[PDB]
Parts: sequence; C-alpha cells; structure tokens
Amino acid sequence: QFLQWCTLQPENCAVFTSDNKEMFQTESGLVVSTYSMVANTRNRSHDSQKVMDFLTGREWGFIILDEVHVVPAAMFRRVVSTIAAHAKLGLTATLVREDDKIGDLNFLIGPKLYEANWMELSQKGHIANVQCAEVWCPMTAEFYQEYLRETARKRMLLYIMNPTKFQACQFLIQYHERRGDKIIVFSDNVYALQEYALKMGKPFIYGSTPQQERMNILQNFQYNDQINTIFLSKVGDTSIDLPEATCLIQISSHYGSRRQEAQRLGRILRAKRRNDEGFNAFFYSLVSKDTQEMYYSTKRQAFLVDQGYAFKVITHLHGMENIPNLAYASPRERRELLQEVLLKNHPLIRKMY
Amino acid sequence: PRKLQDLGLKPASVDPATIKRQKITNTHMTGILKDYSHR
Amino acid sequence: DRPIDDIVKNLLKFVVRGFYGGSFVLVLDAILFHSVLAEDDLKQLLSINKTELGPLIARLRSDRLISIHKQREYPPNSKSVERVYYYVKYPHAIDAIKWKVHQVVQRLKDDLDKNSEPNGYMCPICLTKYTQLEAVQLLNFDRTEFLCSLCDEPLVEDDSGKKNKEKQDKLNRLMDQIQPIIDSLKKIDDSRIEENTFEIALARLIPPQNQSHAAYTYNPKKGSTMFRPGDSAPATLHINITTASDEVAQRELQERQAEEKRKQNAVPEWHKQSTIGKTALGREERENEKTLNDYYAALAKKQALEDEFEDV
Ligand code: BEF
Ligand SMILES: [Mg+2]
Ligand SMILES: [Zn+2]
Repeated sequence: QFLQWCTLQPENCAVFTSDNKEMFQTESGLVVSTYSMVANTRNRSHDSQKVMDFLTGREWGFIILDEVHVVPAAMFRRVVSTIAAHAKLGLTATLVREDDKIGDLNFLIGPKLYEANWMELSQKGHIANVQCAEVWCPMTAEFYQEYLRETARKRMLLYIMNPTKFQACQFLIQYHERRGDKIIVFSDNVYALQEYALKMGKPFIYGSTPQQERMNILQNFQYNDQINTIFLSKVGDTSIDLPEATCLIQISSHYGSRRQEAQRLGRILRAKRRNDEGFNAFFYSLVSKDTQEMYYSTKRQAFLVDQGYAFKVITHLHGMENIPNLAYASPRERRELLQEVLLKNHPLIRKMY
Repeated sequence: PRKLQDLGLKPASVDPATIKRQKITNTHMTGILKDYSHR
Repeated sequence: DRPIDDIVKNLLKFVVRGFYGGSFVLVLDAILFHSVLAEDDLKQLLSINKTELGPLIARLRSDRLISIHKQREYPPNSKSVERVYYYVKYPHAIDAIKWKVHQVVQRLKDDLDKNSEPNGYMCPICLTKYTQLEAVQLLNFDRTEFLCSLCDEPLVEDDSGKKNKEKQDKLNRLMDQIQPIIDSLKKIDDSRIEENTFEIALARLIPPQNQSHAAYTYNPKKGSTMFRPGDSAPATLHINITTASDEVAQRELQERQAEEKRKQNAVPEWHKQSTIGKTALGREERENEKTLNDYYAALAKKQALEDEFEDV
C-alpha cells in the first residue's frame, strides 16, 4: 500500500523481515520491520546484527508504531528509549489494554490526538453496518453432567465442543452459502479448529500453517466460486485487509479479551459490497448458556456496546430441522464423542556407526 | 557490408557476429485449491 | 506477395538471365517459383543429372544467389538421411549483386583511365613490359634507341593507343545494358527487406511433387546451443435477434433477477423479528371472433487415426 499510494521508488524502499534483511542504499528511505525484529537484544543473526547496528548508529527522524497497544509491554517499551528518533506516532484502533500500563503510554509516546465514531461513519457510508448477534447454544445433559464434575481446565474444551454448536454451524453455513455470503469462522483453540475443519471438510489456518499455504487458501477463498467459507484462527485477528470478507462467526473466543473482540470485528468492516442498498454484515457469537462462557462473553463486548453496537440474542434459528444431515445428531455419536473428548486428557571405525 | 558502406552504398545485411542470440498443514483440501497466484 | 518481393524477384531473374547461362536460369527460376527446394525435387523438376546440377549450384552458392540448408530427416520407415534444401537469401543476394555491379563498372572506368596513359614499351625476346620512365634509363649511349637490359635488344612500342575510344564505347554500352539493375536497386534501397530463413521460406512453399521424399519441415533440436556460421538473422461475434415472446420473457427474467438480488441483500428471518419465545435450537370469445370475421367478409363481398487434438 505504501508504494501504491505514494510515489516511493522501489530502490528507496526496504523490508526488514525474517526472510530478507536488505536495506536501501540510498541516503534516505523507509525501514519497515516488526517489534520482534526491533526489541530483541540477546540473539541476532549476522545480517540482523548489522541491521541493528545500522539502526542504532543512524539517527532516525520518524517512527510509526502500528498497533501501539503492545508498546507498554515488559520490554517492548524499551525500544522507545533505545531507538533514537525525533518524532513518534502511534496508530491504533483501541487505546485500552487489560493491565494498568495503558496510562504509561502518556509518558511513553504522548497523549491521544484524534478519535472517530463508528455509528457516525456507518450512517455516513464510510463503513458498513453490522447486525451483531449472540447465539445461545444449550449444552446437552450428557456433556453438562461431566461439566459439573470436571475441573476448570477441562470444562473449557467441554463447553466449546458441544454438538449443538456443530449443528447450528452446519445449518448456518448451508443457509448463508445459499445466500452467497463469504464466511469467516474464528477459533482461538487449535484443537477445536482442527476438529471442526476435519468434520466439515473445510480448511483450517493457525500458527503451524506456512505463509505460502495460507496465502493459497486466501487466494482461492477469494477468487474461486467453489469455496465460500473458511476457518481462520487468532493469526488473522488483526492488521489483515480482506475486502471480500462479509460474514464473521465466532465459535471459540480468547476469554474476555475486549480488544481482540474489536480487532476480529474489524476484518469484515471493509467488505467489497458494503455500499449496496439493504446490505447488513453479520457477526455471530456462539455461547453456551448457564456457563462462565456467558460471563466472558458479556465481559468482552463492553467496548462495542460503549461504541454503540448492540448484540441481538438469537434463541432459535428457524428451519434448522429441515437440513438433510446434521453433525452429531445421534445419541450414539454423542456418547462416542463424550468418551473421546474425556480421553483427550576413528575414521576407520566410523563404519560401525 | 563494411566495404559496401565504405564505398557509400547502403548495405542490405549485417555481420552475423553482431547478431546477439537471445509441511503442508491441511491436506483434506488437496486437489481442490486452484492456484490463483495472480488476481 | 509484396510488391518489394516482386521487384527483388525481377532483379534476380534479370541478373541470372543476363550474367549466367541457361541452366542457371532454369535452376534459379525453379527455386524462385518454389520456396526451399530439395535436391531430389530439383533434379526431378529439371530432369538434369547430378553432375550437371553440380556446377550450377556451386556457382550460384559462390555468388550467394542461393543459400543452402542441411538438416537430418527421420522417415518413419526408412533410414534417416541429411537432405539439402536450396533457397534465396534476398539481402545477401542483393548485396552480392550490388557489389559485383559496382566492381565491374569500377574495373571498366579504371581500364579507361589506364588506357588514357602513355603506351610504354615491350621487349620482343624476353616479353618484358617497361614503362616510359623505366625505359628512359635504358637508352643506348647514342641516344637513338631504347635497349633491353636482359637481351640488349631494341624495344618495341606498346599497343592500346587506338583503344581510347573503344573503352569509352564499352562503358557506354554497359551502362545502358545494366540500366534495369540500377533502378531495381533504387527501389530496393527505398524499401526495407527482411532476411529469409529456411523456416520463413517454408511458409510460402508450393509442393513440387505429390509424394516428394523430402520432408519440407523445420524441427529444430531442443536445447541445442550449437551455433553455425551464418545461420542466424536479425475474435468471434454472435448476434441474437429478439421477438415479442422473447421480449416478455426477458422482462420476466429481469424481474426474477431483481427479486433474487433483493433477497440476497435482504436481512435474515431471525434478524427480522425477535425470536425469544421459540424453542431452543438443536437436533365463447373464439366463436365471437369467428362470427366477426365472417360478418366482415360478407360486408366486403357486398361492397365489392487417433492422436492428441484440441477443440477450438
Ligand atoms: F486496523 Be487494520 F485492520 F490494520
Ligand atoms: Mg493496519
Ligand atoms: Zn629483353
């Protein structure tokens, strides 16, 4: 985007990542790197050590911190003091974090300059309108009886892998695919993501996925008519531009993280067909009732409610029974899944050898 | 051609010496994804 | 065929007919009528022996009026044989013709200039030529006669005194006879010609024989970096007509498309209404017309082989 939007010559541009570490040989240029590549001090490659020496020796003029909400971390704040620069700009859609270090930003980088409303832009057509919904999936008795006895660590997987969520997801997938919507399914839990992907025959992406494979997944999900839904994870939570993405679903969430809630919602706010008359994007949040998942769900939406977005509770999805096949529809399969999920937890002597 | 040019006559040829000669993570989707590498 | 191609063909024909024999004309006219021509096909066409064809091809190749191309051909049911093809490389032929014409004219002009000079002297015995300056230093002591050095014999005045007019007449004749070549060369210089290759010439081929043994195809070897001297050179439209039924059908289809579009952008049923009380989700005129027509008719009367293939 930097090159596309401005007239920056390619020769004056340098990318500092793990793959290529070359820097522009021109007198003045831009260095685009990451916090991992700027805050590390113990281990550095030879080329990366030369790059770090270059950065320290030269007196920079401007620093641009994308997603600055991470600068007040234990050591990421050290880069502000070590790196030399006459001007610091931070860019972030949320200026809040769980700990009290958010206030440290005042003496770390300075005060906040400007903020923009969400509903104002939505009604002015600058951004899309979303019909945020919260689905209440009742846990079945077979799994709930184990929920009561199981400890805190196991009930997390237990109430995330309930069959009702699978069945609702299948019905919604079929309905929205008939409606021709591009669907993203987020899931922090890698095991749950893999189970859903293998059950539904759809791809999954998480930390182990390589860059080439994930790019292929994205390209095909974008331009291939056959594919309309994908199962992303925490990797694609923020700082990714998906003009085609329109529908967002959450089956597994990273606890009460309010910032991640908004960052995940941000993926579908730039839908390509976000200006056609009568369009309304969809954001589903599946939660099990009578569980601490409701506690965390109500705790992770207090920022969206403050902005102005309102979640609609969906007790039932009409026409769910008419779908031909539903995952985990039989009590026999329910029992088998119950047991499975519970069981989840001298050069001449060289020839000798 | 060089002699023809030296004598002031346009040569309709050139010296041939000047002719420059000139761990995939998910696999249940294998065989499904077309390579939309460019747009 | 381009007009420049016609001009160059005429120039080649004139040069061959004027400065070569008859068999040369036959061979080059055959190779001009056809594209690259195999040796066997040329022999069959002209009904001449190999020994007779030899001198003609050799002289034309030396004068660069004909180019050669040797390649290995593999018949499906016979031993492969290296076949020789003959064609015309127009740039090289034109350059050779131009250079030869210039050289001939220059030779005659230089001969005229030399003849305009004094005669000289000759020795009848040793048959040695002596210029005027060289003879002036060999005269006898009596200053009466020029004496040879080896023979010590009187010298005899050389010939060519009277040819002064003959050489000029020869030049005058030659220019008039060679006039056409100059005009053709002027037009050729005005235009630009592309160098010919075996493959390029094959594009204009007229088959010599029904079942010529030579395979007139150019199949270069794959990844052959070998270079030989002088072997390189520089939609569908569909129209649809509409009728009244098609018009009504088209408007109906457009209405259906609009309905589908509005449905696509419409909000879901669950989002439309608040679904709290629902159970939780989980597992005759024809005769009239006839009589009308009959009555109006009455009124009017009252008033009055398997392989790969690609679909394309
Ligand atoms: F806030 Be963006 F999606 F980088
Ligand atoms: Mg960004
Ligand atoms: Zn003599």
